[PDB]
Order: sequence, then structure tokens, then C-alpha cells
Amino acid sequence: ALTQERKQEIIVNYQVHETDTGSADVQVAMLTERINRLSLHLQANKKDHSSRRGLLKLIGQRKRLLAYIQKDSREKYQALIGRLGIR
Amino acid sequence: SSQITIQARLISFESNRQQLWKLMADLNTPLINELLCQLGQHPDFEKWQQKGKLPSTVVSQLCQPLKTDPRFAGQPSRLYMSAIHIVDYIYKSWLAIQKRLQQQLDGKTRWLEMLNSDAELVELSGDTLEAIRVKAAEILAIAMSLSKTLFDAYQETEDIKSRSAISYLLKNGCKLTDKEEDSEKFAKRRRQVEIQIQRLTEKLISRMPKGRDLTNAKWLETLLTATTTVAEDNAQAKRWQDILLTRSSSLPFPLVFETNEDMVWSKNQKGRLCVHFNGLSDLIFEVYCGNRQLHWFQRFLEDQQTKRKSKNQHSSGLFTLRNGHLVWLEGEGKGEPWNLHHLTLYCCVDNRLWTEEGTEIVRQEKADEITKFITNMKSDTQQALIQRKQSTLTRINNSFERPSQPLYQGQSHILVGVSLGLEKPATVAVVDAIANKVLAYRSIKQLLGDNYELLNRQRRQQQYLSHERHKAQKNFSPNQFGASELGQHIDRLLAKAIVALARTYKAGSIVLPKLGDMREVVQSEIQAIAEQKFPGYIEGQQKYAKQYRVNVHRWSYGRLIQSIQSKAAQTGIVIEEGKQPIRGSPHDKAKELALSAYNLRL
Amino acid sequence: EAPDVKPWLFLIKPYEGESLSHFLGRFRRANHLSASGLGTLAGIGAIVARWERFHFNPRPSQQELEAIASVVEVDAQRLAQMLPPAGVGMQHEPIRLCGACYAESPCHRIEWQYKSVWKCDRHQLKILAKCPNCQAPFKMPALWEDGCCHRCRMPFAEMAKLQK
RNA sequence: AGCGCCGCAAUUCAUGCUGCUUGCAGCCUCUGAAUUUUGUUAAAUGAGGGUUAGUUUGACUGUAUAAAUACAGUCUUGCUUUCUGACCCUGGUAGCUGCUCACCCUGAUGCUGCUGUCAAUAGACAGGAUAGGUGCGCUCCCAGCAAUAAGGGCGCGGAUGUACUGCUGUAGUGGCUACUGAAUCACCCCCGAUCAAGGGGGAACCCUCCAAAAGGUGGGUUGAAAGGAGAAGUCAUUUAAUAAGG
DNA sequence: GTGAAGGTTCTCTTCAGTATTAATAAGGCCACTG
DNA sequence: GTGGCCTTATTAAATGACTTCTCAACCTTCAC
Ligand SMILES: [Mg+2]
Ligand SMILES: [Zn+2]
Ligand SMILES: [Zn+2]
Repeated sequence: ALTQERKQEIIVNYQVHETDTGSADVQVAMLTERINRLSLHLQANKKDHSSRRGLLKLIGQRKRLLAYIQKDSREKYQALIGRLGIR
Repeated sequence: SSQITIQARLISFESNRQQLWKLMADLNTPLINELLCQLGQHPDFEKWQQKGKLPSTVVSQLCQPLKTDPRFAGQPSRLYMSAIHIVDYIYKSWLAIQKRLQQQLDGKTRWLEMLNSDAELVELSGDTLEAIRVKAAEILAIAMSLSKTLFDAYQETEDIKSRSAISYLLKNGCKLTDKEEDSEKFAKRRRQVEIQIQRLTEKLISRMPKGRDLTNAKWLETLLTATTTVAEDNAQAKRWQDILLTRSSSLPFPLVFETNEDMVWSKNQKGRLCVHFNGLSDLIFEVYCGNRQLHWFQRFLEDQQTKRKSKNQHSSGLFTLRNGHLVWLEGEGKGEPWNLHHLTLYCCVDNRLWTEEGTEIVRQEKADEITKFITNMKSDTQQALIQRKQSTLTRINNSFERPSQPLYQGQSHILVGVSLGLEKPATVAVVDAIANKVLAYRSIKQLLGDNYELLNRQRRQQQYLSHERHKAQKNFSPNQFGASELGQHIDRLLAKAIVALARTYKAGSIVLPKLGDMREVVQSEIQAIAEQKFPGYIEGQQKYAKQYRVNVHRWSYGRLIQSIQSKAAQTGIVIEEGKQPIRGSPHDKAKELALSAYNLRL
Repeated sequence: EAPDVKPWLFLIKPYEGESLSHFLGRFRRANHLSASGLGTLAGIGAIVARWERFHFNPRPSQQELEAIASVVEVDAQRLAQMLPPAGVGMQHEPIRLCGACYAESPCHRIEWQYKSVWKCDRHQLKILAKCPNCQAPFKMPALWEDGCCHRCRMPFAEMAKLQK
């Protein structure tokens, strides 16, 4: 689970502006935090198929959002994935 | 069916178990995986599928350069040989499956072409129905194997009248019929064949044998990829998911010892039977078995000692032990795998080799087969093969002095027919065939006797355990179980009851039905009905008769047939195959199954 | 009988880019047919209700388009033009609308569902994926009887000025 | 209500019984078949989870016999399963982590359903398979909930180029890991073993036997079955995720 | 020098497949007429 | 009794089943 402080820090860091809470860039940043933590869990917990179910959802959610961003603008898309460290 | 398996736990100190586990998991199973990969890429692979046969030596040839590859080099000679046998039998299995499926697809595709309605047969013959009926009466009078003979007659007879007459004659089960064709029952029967062709076509898209990766390196690298990389499209992400859901293989492939003397038996000073394997004699394993099997493991030592005392003038061709499989059974709980899992030896024996009379049966079977071989076989190593065969043929004459038990004698005119059904798994009729009289019926309830309550237990547990799995799946709970072992128990109880009744009436044989593939018949029948009832509504079609289709997929007619065949062979009762009639009750089906198998003796 | 009458049905002319879902909906309304009714009339059964949602596993086959081309007098080649051409990826769920096209021709265009389409080149407008006044998503094109948003009743022709 | 199962009762009957004439004719006690009712103080079924290298289901040889098997002697090992008993539980402490929820309507193979102290709110404590409904049981039905089947309705905020997102708490409910609680058994107790390991001591009932009012040698017994296994492919069902399908 | 590990061959699979006798069905809600 | 509705695909897993294949043996060599 994700703390409100880490959540709000993600919001502030990826916001387009101070009241943006839901742009696709903020959404993929939130999902990237979740995917990173859950990958570390599943590397240690291969039999946690319940948690693995969540990963496949989260990876798909981010895949759809990044594909949406990429055809709004490749400049914003490339900058965003570079910040998040996604190849 | 005189080959059976007996098993024992193998016990040894930890360093022996660890050394064997590492040989199996780190070298032998990776070698098997590599052989499966290379064999599936071989340029002759596509012609092996057409022959349905693997070359006798191609796995051995592929393994030779791998025996000194740093990935695989550390193994005894018999472990390489075991890996070869594993891989060779896998493809012998898979190529045989694909070959038969292809023949089924070709056979039914021809039938779909020659299945024409009388409205179509009128046009395609150009003759009135009475005219083709007469021509079918002539062609039947010549073809008098009848089915195959008509299928032979069809192909090269390009004369559309005779060709249509054969089509009409085959539509009716190789016979004349006066009655009119019900056009909707024909259209349904045509549709069944299309579904069967489609389902055969889909089954022929089987995967190549997948192997056992025990490291699961592909899973972890895919996890790192899918979490840090953008998927190029949906199909890459789907392939990632398909890998991430794939479950890890825990256990290596077992070892196979096709030379019975590669298991060397001994008794330790604490009096326990012990075994070691060729190439691993430093690892002594202690035999821990039930007394109900101990007499076999004692026999393995006595057979070994007999041939040593005779300075190898006996043949191991008559050793009661045939081969061994060395298996790790999955342990519950946690530990290092050589501690967690339990090492188990499975020995094939031929039950006839227990007695002296049965050994004489095997000796003649061996002698005839080897005398045939030596005559037909006639290089230096091929001449050495002849000399080994001639040594076997000489040495099988030396007796092991085994227990004498006179062979079963059954009356040729007394048969037991066993009717198999979805509702009543077995029903038997003892028939005196020259008298044409039933000596005894038994129902399923009389066969099970006091065990009959197990049959309602099975139905009740199959319902209950399916529903508990359904509930557990939604929670991702691992606690998913089923009644397969109870079902196996019931089929073995029935098999013993049937054979005991056969012995009691001195039946010469047990008659079993040629059911064919009941599941593909039922599945294509129900689909053809459902497509009429739910046109354009696939989920309605799949809901239709769902529980009947499930019941037919659970019907264990093969396991019951196999259990009967094994028990009859262990008492020397002949098994015969007959055709079960569709008419009548299970009792009448069993009687007419028995009597038809008697009349089919030619 | 009426003498010298040929057995007949109410027809509709398909518009130049009209989607199959929109077209079948008009034909059904012109004949007060339920979605199940047209499928029974063509004999393909429940498939029509599936096509009207753009659920195209499998795609409309040659057999079924030729079957529908028996009750609808539009030929199967023209019915295939109501669908994505081969290999053009389409999305069924987000139903989309240009509005400025709807003021010129009251049909849903199948190209508004293509994964490659986002602007109307004719109008130079970003096509809508929900009602711009009240954010309600558009219903399946078979159900566009009123030509307006089902929630706030704004006509699709007025949503033209709420684009791009 | 429906469906499955269970027995009950009834009819007909042969795989049952009776007879001389051994292929037929009666009958329905026994042992079974055909599915026909019916739920009764009946007789049968009965599904919360777990607990033994448990016992019996063996091998060989001699003797007997019509097989079936039976008796006597010698040997015996612990594998993989199916039942019947008996016993124990309703778990604990830290971590990691999924899913769910703005709100409303409908209600799914959804969730929950025991006893009795206490107790207005809240659940706790002590019992415990008697666990909602019927003879028993269900995904059916009843009652409460339902966000965690599907759908539908409809807020403000972000976003609005097809992606969607927030309203979400010491929250509800799953999974995984580590450590840990009870039975860890086959007549009972105690001390040990668990890749090997057994030892000690008792209670009932029956044999065997001093010549005997009385207890006591030498032993026996204290629930049964089944077995052909590995490897590879496939089908079916269900669950989860993804996609809108070349 | 008896025991352990390791070598060696075993052929061809143009053959097998394709037909019946088929069972009452196996669909369930809603609303709406007749 | 008529009529409307009910989406369909792939891949992985568990369970229950089915099918196929396999089930040598004598000899040589080097090690006390
Ligand atoms: Mg989408
Ligand atoms: Zn436009
Ligand atoms: Zn609106």
C-alpha cells in the first residue's frame, strides 16, 4: 500500500499545474511507483498469485496510459518515460 | 498386460541424496531440455511427423556432442542414456499422436465429401432413388471388412452412379434401407462431421514438448522486462503475461534404467535390502517397502545371486525385474530439495516371471522372437549383436527354479461380457455361448458388494470438491483438490470383482467394448444440437448440456478397461474386444457383447 | 392478397460512411424490429445484437453479410464498406462523434471508431468521445434514434461548436 | 417450490427360491433387477478443517479339497491410495502485498447463518460439528449484507486526441513469507525416533491348568480394503488477466 | 580378479483412417397475449 | 405459446479424464 505523503509527493512532482491531480502523466507516475514495489514483492514471493494478479492489471493500465500519451505528444512521452526510468 | 509397477522408498544419508539431486537437476534435466529443443528444430522434423516415426538413433547422435559440453559433461554414462531414453520416448509418443490425428482428419474429410443427401445423390448419380438402390444392392453383392471394401470401392470408381450407390450404401451402415431420409437428421449428421473435422484440425495445432526448466530464469527476466519496459504493442504484453502466469517445474525428470542389472541389489549387515545404480555405486540406497511388495525386492536379489552363482550361465532376459525408474516425489513443507522430496524407485516386473510355469511362457516368447530376429538380421558390431542374441537364446534355457503354480484353465465356451456405461460403469453377464444361456448377471451394486457406498461417495465428492475449488479459485487459494484417487479405487474394485467372477465360472475370456472416443462423439453431437437451438449465440451453445458433457469427460472407461486388462493378465484370463450394442439395458448389452465376441471368433 | 404486389419491406439508403451498427439500427426502426428479430429474420440469430455493439470476434463473415444482404436489399460488398477494411484496427467501447458531420448527415461513421482517427479532416475538429455538455458517453450507434445526448438532450448538431 | 441423494413401501420379475421332467411350471422368505410411490415416533444417507512409518488386506513350503479356499510351519519392511473409528481444532505474533469502495438502483455459482453466558451501542468469554430450510444436501430456497458478477443511474475536481483518474479509512476481504499452538493415533498410558527406532508398563475378554476355599502360569485377541508406473500431448470445467483480433 | 563403468544394436511401419444401432432433453428468466 | 435478451477470442492455473510411448542384455575394459 502507498502512503498519502508519497502519493502527494508523486502528484506534486508530476503535476502539469498545482490543481492537476489526474493527467495521464500523474497517473503513470502513480502506477510506476506501485509496479516497482510490487515487482520487488513478486521477486521474493513467486507463489503470491493473488498479488501477481494485481501486477498484470497495473502493467496493462500503464501500457494503455503511455500509448495514450505517446500519440498526444512524443516530446512529452519521451521526457516522461525518461524521468520514470522506463525503457 | 502382464507388466506392472511395484515401488519403494529409497533412503540414504544426505550427501548421497544431495549428489543425486544435483546430477538430476543441474545436468540431466538441462540435457533433456536441450535435446528436446534441438530435436524440435531438426531439418527432418517435418518428415518425422509424416511418417509418425522417429529414427532409432537421432537422439543418441544429438547427445554425443552434448556429453562433453560444459553444461552437461559431469554425468555417468547411464545418466546420458537415461536422458536419451526420456527424449526418445517423448517424441515416439508425440509423433504417434500427431500421425493418428492426421489420419483421422483425412478419413473424415473424405467422408464429408461422400456424405450426400438423397436430394444430392439424385443429381450426382443422375438416377432415381430406386435405381441407385438397385445399384447399391449389386455393389453390396460384390463387396461381400465390408466397410473398408466399400471405402476401397469408392475411391477409384469414378462412375458417379456406382460412386453414389456406394455413398448411399455407406450412409446406411453398409446396407440397404427402404425408409426415407429425414432431411433435418441428415443435416445434423452432416454438421457433426464438420464439427469433428474442425476439432481435429484444432487438435493438430498441438505444441511441441515443452521440457522442464527448474531455474525458471525466463520468468524472472520477463518480470524485470515487463516492469521496466514499454510494451511495443498489445501482443508483446500478452506474451509477457503468458510467461508470467506459467508455473515453475519443481522436479527433474526421473532416471530410467532399461538394463535390469544396472540395479545391483545387496543386503546390508542390518539385514535391509539395498540397491546401487551403475555409475553411482558409491551411493548405497536402502529399500523401505511394504511387505506386500517385499517379495518382489527379495526376488531381485535372488535372481541376481542365481546368475552370479552360475557364472552368468543364466540370462537376465528372464530376470523378474524388467526396468527401473528413479523418481523424486514432491514432499510437503520446506527444506533443501534433496531433503524435502522423497526418493522413490519404481520397478517394472513381468508377473509371469514369478512362477516357473509363467517363466516357461516367457521363455518361449523370448526364444521365438530372438530366433526370428537372428534369421532376419542376417558389420563387426552387427555380428556382435547376433552373438549376444545367440547367447541369450542359449541361456534362457537354464531354469531359475521358481515357485510352481499351475496356469489358469478357462472354458473357451464361457465368456464374461462387461457392459460399460455412463450411468452404470460396469455390468457383467456370464454367458454359456454354445448353450446361448446366461449363467449369471451381476449389477454394479453386486460387483462392488460392501464397497457399493463408495459409488455414491464419488458422485457426492465430485460435486462437493468441484464447488470448493470454484470458491477457492476466486480467493487465489491453493487448496484445490479432487476425487481422482477414489475413482481409481472404484475401478480397481470393479476389475477384481469382474475377474473373480470370471474365475468362479471358469470363463475363458472377458469381453470388453470398443467404445472408441466417446468424448469427441458426445461433444460433436451436443454442439450440432446446440447450434440449432442457440443460433449465433455461442455462450448459449456452450451452456447447453454442459453437465452431460462434463459427465462424459469424467467417465473413466479407459482406466476401468486398463484395470480389467491388468487383473485378467495376472490370472491368465484372455481379454477379447467386442461391439457393445446401443439397444437394451446394461444386462442385455453385456450378454450380446459377450455372444458377439464369441461369434466373431474366426 | 393485393394483386400484382411484390413481397416488400421498408428500405433505407446507407449514407456514404455509415457504420453497420448505425445502419442496422435505422433499418430496425424503419421496420420496428428488435435486434433479435432481425437476426431471426436473416436466420443468423443473436449475432445482430453482437454486431450492433461492434463486438467483432469473429468479424462479420461472408456468409452472414450475404445473409443480411437478403433481408436488407443492400449488397454484401456495400455492407462490407460499413465496417473497417482489412487490417484497420478499430475500438468498440469509446463510441465517438464529429457533430459537425452529424449536422450534414445524421449517421455515425465507422471511421470514428478507428484507432488511427482523432480529427475530422473535413471540419478540422477533434472528434468527441463523450457528450461535451454533460460528459455522458454516447450510446451504441444503433440507438441513436433521437440524434441527441440521452442525458441532457443536447442535439449532436449543437455539439459541433463544443469541439477542438 | 425445483434438483440430486437416502431409505421406506408397493408392483412386476429373474441373476433369487421350490420341484422332477434339467426345461420348464409355480412363488416372492432370502439375494438381486426394472427407478413407481413416499418422508413418518420410521431406516438410511449426511460435506467445517486437521491428526499414525497406525491395524487388516502378504511371500514361500507341506497337508486337504470340486474350485473357492482352509489348516499347519517358516519369513515379513516402513511404498502409493480408499474407507471406518478415535482424537484435536476453531488459532496466534511480526512482515510483504493484491483486489474493493463518491453516492444510488438491481442482485451474482457473491458473502454470512452453531450453542449458551453475558451484552442497549459492541462484541467478548466458555462450549463446539448438533451449524439457516427438508430424511439428507445444493450453485436452489429463506433472512441480512452486497464495493469487491454483470449492468443501469448520477455528482463535483483533474484530464478530455481513443487513456482514464480522485472522492479510499487505525477501512472490508484475500494471498505470500517467517516463527509459532493441538491431536501427530487403531485397546489404554508414558518415554523416545522421524532419511528410521523402538522401549517400558497396564485394561478387558478367551484359551491353557494346580486338583484347590482362592489367584494364576504360557499365550492369544481387542476395524477393514486396493494397487501399473513414469513421461509427453490433448479435451472439458472453473478461475484470473488481456484484447476488440492480423 | 570380481566388480564397476561403459558400448553396442535392434531392421520397416504406403499404414491407418473414413460407415452404423443412436437417446426425451439437457433454456431461463422477464412480460405479454390467448 | 410468442418474443426479447443473453458477446467472443487467447493464455495461464487448478481439477477430472482421454490418448500415445517406454518397460534390453551380453560383452569389454580397467581397476586389486
Ligand atoms: Mg479503452
Ligand atoms: Zn466532421
Ligand atoms: Zn449530454
